[PDB]
Amino acid sequence: DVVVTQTPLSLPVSLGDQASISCRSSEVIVTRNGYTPIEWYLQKPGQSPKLLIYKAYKRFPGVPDRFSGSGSGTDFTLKISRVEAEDLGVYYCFDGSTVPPKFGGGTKLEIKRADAAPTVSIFPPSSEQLTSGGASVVCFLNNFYPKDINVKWKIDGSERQNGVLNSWTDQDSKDSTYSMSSTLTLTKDEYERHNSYTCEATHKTSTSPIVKSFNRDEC
Amino acid sequence: EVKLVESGGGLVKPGGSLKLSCAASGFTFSRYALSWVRQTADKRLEWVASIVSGGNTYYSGSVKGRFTISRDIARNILYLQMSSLRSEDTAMYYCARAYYGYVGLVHWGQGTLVTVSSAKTTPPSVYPLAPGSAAQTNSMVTLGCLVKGYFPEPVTVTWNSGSLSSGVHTFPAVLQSDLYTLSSSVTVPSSTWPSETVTCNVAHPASSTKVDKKIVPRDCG
Ligand SMILES: C[C@]12CC[C@H]3[C@@H](CCC4=CC(=O)CC[C@@]43C)[C@@H]1CC[C@@H]2O
Repeated sequence: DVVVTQTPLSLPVSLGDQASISCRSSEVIVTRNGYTPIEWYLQKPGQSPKLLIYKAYKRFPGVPDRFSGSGSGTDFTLKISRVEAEDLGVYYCFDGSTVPPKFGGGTKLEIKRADAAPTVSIFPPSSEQLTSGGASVVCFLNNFYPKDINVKWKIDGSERQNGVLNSWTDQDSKDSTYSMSSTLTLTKDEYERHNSYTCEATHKTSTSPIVKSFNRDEC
Repeated sequence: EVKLVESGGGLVKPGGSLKLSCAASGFTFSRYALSWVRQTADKRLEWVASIVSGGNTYYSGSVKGRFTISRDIARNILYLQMSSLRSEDTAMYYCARAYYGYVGLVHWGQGTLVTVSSAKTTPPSVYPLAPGSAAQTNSMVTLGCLVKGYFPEPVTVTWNSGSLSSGVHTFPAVLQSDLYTLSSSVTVPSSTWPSETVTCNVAHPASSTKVDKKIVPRDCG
């Protein structure tokens, strides 16, 4: 069982710039009928993986010449001449030298764009959910960049750590931005025991956290 | 056109067995080597098994002895028999055709999902997400839908049956203690809501559940 190491885990690149992804095999590649069993795949958001390069440097039909593969002995590199928005997604190298063939851990190619702060929205629990004893406060943070972001939940002023559920979307190819959802779940009993609810978002774009909130006792 | 389509995935209890199918079309079924590759939550890809035109089969260590890949040349269907299913088997299973010989994995299908767990199928609860009154009004307004407490994946969400498709952000489900929660937001001109209806449609195949939730502005008497 060989081991295929891929670098880096994330590769931010500006459109027009060059992308470089590499894979090292914990063992010298075992040639097959001469050629090297090295291949590269791209899985775009919500799509199945697809073949880009095989035999280490051969372009599967349909793949732009902007894509090229090279390398030798345990060291192999995927290069994208001038990255285009549509290249966005996760790349994988494949080493089928021996059974079992192995995949690198993948590299998320990220399109670099101008920093953009999130449009934040907060939503109190719904009547229907309260009637059921639950209480979830929701905060949407949409269309921002970079992806790194801090979201703090404050109830009546104090920071709540337990009961939060965050989720990010993949990077959108249309605008290169990320969107995120943060859900604070509580008991109906507690929600009604406090008044103020706020999600604070700290984003590179501002030392001033963007804040959104509401009072449980209002409209 | 080459086309491979997976089916058979679903929720199964550990130790259980499940057989996956992959319908092939557009080529000489027995001519190429067919493989099964799975993708775990961490999006990592792991080769599962392959069967070459020679009939010879191969498996990955974790699979060996539990899974069996086979083909019905006549019906043009590739199978993957699974047994002693471990939690570790939960993943999206894809079948692919070699480009030729032992070179490349192409025409992967959309995949079929396999969830191995003890938790029981649970219908989602769909809650509407309405703003805070009106005072905070710009030209746009963002609404949403919370879908929580369902199991297993997947669930689908659409807005206005699909009529509303722009300005939507649906977030990947998060599993918190045997139950998933997912949310979807939509932004529309503040002048069109609540004048015109905004409803999210949520479907959960696993439980044959289908719910439409109208987003109504907060009580406010
Ligand atoms: C999976 C695959 C078909 C099965 C091939 C694999 C290359 C390595 C290999 C060596 C063997 O001895 C059996 C067949 C396998 C396991 C090929 C890589 C691409 C192709 O689709």
